Amino acid sequence: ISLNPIQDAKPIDDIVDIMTYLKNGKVLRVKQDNQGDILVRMSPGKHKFTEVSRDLDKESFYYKRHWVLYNVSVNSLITFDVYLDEEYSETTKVKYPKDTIVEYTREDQEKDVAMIKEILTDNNGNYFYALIGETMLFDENKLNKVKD
Amino acid sequence: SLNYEYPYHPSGNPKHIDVSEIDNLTLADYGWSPDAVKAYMFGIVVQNPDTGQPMGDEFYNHILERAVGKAERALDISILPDTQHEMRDYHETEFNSYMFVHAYRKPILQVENLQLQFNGRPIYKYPANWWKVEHLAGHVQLFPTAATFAPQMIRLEYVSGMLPRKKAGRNKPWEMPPELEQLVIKYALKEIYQVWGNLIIGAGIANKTLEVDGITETIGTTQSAMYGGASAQILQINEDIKELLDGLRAYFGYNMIGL
Amino acid sequence: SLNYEYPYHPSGNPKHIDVSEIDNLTLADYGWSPDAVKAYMFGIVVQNPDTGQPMGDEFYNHILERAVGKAERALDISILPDTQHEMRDYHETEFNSYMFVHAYRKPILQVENLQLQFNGRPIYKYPANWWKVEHLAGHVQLFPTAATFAPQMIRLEYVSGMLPRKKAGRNKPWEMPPELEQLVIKYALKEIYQVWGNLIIGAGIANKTLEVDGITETIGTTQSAMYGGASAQILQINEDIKELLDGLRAYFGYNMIGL
Amino acid sequence: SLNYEYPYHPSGNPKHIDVSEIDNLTLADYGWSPDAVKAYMFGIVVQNPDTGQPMGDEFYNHILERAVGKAERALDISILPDTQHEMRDYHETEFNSYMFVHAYRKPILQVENLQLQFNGRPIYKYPANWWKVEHLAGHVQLFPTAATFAPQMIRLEYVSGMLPRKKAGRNKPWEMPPELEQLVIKYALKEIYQVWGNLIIGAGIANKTLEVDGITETIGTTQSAMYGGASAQILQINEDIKELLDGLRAYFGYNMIGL
Amino acid sequence: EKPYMIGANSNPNVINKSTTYTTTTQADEQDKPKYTTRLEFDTIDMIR
Repeated sequence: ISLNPIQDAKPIDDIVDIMTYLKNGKVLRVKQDNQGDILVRMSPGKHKFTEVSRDLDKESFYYKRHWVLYNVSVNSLITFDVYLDEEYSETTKVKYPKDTIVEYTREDQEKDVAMIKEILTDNNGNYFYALIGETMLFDENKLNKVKD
Repeated sequence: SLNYEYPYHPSGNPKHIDVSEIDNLTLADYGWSPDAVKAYMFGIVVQNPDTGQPMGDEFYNHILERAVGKAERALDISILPDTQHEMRDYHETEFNSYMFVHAYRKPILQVENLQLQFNGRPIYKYPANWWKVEHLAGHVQLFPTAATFAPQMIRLEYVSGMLPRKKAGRNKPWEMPPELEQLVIKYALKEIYQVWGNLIIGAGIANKTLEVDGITETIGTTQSAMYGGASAQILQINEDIKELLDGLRAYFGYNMIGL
Repeated sequence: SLNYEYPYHPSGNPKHIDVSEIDNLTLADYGWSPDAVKAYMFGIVVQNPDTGQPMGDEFYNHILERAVGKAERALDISILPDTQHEMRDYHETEFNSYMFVHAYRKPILQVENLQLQFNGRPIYKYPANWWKVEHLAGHVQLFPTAATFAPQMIRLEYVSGMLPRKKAGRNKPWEMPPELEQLVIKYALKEIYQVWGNLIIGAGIANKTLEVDGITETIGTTQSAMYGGASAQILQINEDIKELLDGLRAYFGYNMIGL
Repeated sequence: SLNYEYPYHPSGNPKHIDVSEIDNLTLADYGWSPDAVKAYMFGIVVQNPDTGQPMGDEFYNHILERAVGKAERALDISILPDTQHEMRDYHETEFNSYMFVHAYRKPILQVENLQLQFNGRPIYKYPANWWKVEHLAGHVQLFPTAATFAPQMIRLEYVSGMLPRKKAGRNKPWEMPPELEQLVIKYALKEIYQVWGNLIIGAGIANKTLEVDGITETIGTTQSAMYGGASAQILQINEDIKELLDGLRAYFGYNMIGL
Repeated sequence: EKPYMIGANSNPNVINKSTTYTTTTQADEQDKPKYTTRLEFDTIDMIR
């Protein structure tokens, strides 16, 4: 009585794979710090050039994305996290993503910090959390995050 | 002597449209393309203000399909070609009047079958040459040669619609008049302007001015607390449709039913 | 000879919809997705100004459901496929008139059962081939082959509503015309604009101007004491709905009952 | 043969609601939650201006209870399920007409008792299978099988109300139509806007501007000497209710009494 | 199938929200546009 685990959108760190995907023409999504989230693409055909679109949704029959030529910078790619547009989605904006260290209350009334190794969902759309060293899956309300 | 497919007689109900071509014929054939809508909006581009996207052709087709649909009721018509399977009741007064029948949908391009049945078995199927049609009005009448009412006695099969016009400035009664093309276009534009009028400036902003370091920019739009941004054009389109629509009902005329 | 499921006769009351599929068919199949509403609002996006949260599809579906309900009242119609268990009285004059029956919910896709009962025990159940239907008007009439009134003598079971349109720009009498889709959309947009009109700038603000340190700005909204910010859009929606609704009533016609 | 609880016959007056569940059913079941009101006010927060307090859920419930009450009169209905103990007079003309009875409150979900008494002693209690009902209109009629008037001769017990709708976009005659949900909501919003409209700025302040050391702030609200702050929305809600309410009276129809 | 109902609220409470400061960075960006009417002088009429 549940739904299988949902993969998180893996950020891409290596520039080489980013450029290879771009050369293949696969769409990229760039999280700019100052001015929001944008799509990046390589122009099809012989006249190769980079294009940008702010039509920030999955392509649909009723919603076709418009692409403007832009001189995307290498430094922009390096300093800003980039995701494959096939993955990054509204489907699961989980409060505690995978590999995040979170604080959870154990049965012995002793707060411990563990890293989330697996996350899944159920019929109600809840976020079941798996923590290393324990089998029982916790809930959203029980957990807590520690920052800095 | 004469040569013809048995259902179709050149006299009375000459063949006009092949049954198979009914599927092929579409909106593009009648000139209802998105480009037509754009042409009437020559110099205007419908574009999102916050991103460079223009609205696609699919939306235009969706609107156009509803424009032609609205017209099909507004004048009681069947406009695109389609095949109809129609059952009708027996009324003695019309039956004695050469078996007069008023089809529910008009015009009638052609008639394939006209039979009388009792319990699904055809009691009598008339010769093809006997029956004759009035295409525009859709009257079906029979001219035989050498209680007072009952339900669903007869069975009628016919094709309702209009063919695309073959030659300029002219149309046969069985042929799409040019006005329906423009009328459906104007209905579509009423929707498109309703969308576009919100994208003139901002959202519901009538008057504006920026003054920066002695620079000054100032705009006052058509938008107002009691009038919409495109409502000037919408009003003019109503004045246009009223002239067009009334003048076209005179071509089809008023409906009548005996009682 | 002929082959058919016993309740359904191809002549008179041909089968149209499987009973099981009635549950499967949903608003999305008829095009009443939130996407369509958004398309009509292309270039306008609605958000809670205090957060980054736009309204989800839940609100849109909820609004659309009440919109299709409102249209269902605006014409005396059944607008989704739905089974009905109806008990009707015996009136002699209509009974002698081939057992004429005017169903409460129209159109009638198909008729499953039609029996005459006295105390819950079926006195007489008619042959399937005898009874015949008029889908759009919902008339049910009987054609037998080889005090003055009483209550709830006959028992009627039938399926009411409209199937989704199969072919472009066309519809059978048993088939949904595209405008009811559009009409419900426009009733939905009335609610949406009644929401969106409040959020353009703060609340209750008609005019504002702000000057700081040599930079100045002035804005005048469509809001006013006499009319709300979206009033222009709503009032144009009404102008279209009235035309759209008056024209569609001519497809169904006026209601009559003897006395 | 047939199986049923004695008061309830599947033919005529099938059981719909358990008596005990009458207490359980409440406003929340029909979707009249405060959250519903808030949803229609998406983006608006009703808050005291001089302190951070928002108005609580209790006020919404109190308003909603008066909204459903106002609707229950505005269309002569009993809307929530409740048990009725009704005495009615003997009129000969209706009595000879199969004992016709028009319940004071409608719809009738079901009938438990129908007895005739003289001085509190039941002279004759009819069999359950004899009597039959018309749920929506509330007509109660009797079909027996194998001075001119007197007061309070007969005794009637019945349950008046509507069940929450089970499936989307559809309702049985004994089932709450979606429009009443929206209608009661709109009545509630008329009250909430009347409260909120005073909290836009200050108290009865139309126009303002502060000029401090060359700083300038300026506001002009919807408030005016002849129009209230929320009166723009209230007017639009009246235009909405008029369309909704008139269209729903056609579902119930006009009342009639012989004389 | 089931009727579409509003249901309950989901937004949690947040306390002591801090302001957002635009981060300084040497990296390039793209300036998010607005497409709308432009005002210009009638230079021909200026010549006149």
